[PDB]
Amino acid sequence: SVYAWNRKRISNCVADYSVLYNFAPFFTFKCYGVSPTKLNDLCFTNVY
Amino acid sequence: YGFRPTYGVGHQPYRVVVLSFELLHAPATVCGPKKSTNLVKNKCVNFNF
Amino acid sequence: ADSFVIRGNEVRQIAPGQTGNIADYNYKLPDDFTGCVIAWNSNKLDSKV
Ligand SMILES: *[C@@H]1O[C@H](CO)[C@@H](O)[C@H](O)[C@H]1NC(C)=O
Repeated sequence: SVYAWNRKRISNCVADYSVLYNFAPFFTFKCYGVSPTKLNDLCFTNVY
Repeated sequence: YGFRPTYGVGHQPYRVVVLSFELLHAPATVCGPKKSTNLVKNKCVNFNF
Repeated sequence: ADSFVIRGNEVRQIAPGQTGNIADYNYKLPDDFTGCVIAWNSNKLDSKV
């Protein structure tokens, strides 16, 4: 629900952001920050 | 790819045509609509070459 | 004019900055580029059985 969201922790794993377009297509991706194609370039301490 | 005309919306195809223009270079071939005007040679104008 | 078919997820990824499965392995648009692209829906006319 929009008032009680789940804050899932993603850590200690290799994240391949290329294979994302199959799970749920027709997105926006609205990247306020790191570029759409630049996730698979740098490390992230915590992803939520 | 390939599917029946109803599918999971995101795979629905798109027809993309580009138009890569280019300038400078040779004398022009594409010009668009013409409103060409005769020439003067000794006075100031608002030219369009 | 270059025309092709590409489904629904790289219409805004055809920009010069964005890269991936299409810009590296298909129609690649250079880093600097003047021109405009045109795309329309193909929900039933280019979907077939
Ligand atoms: C979601 O899980 C179901 C099985 O419960 C599977 O058939 C489907 O392909 C999955 N969708 C994905 C991975 O996008």
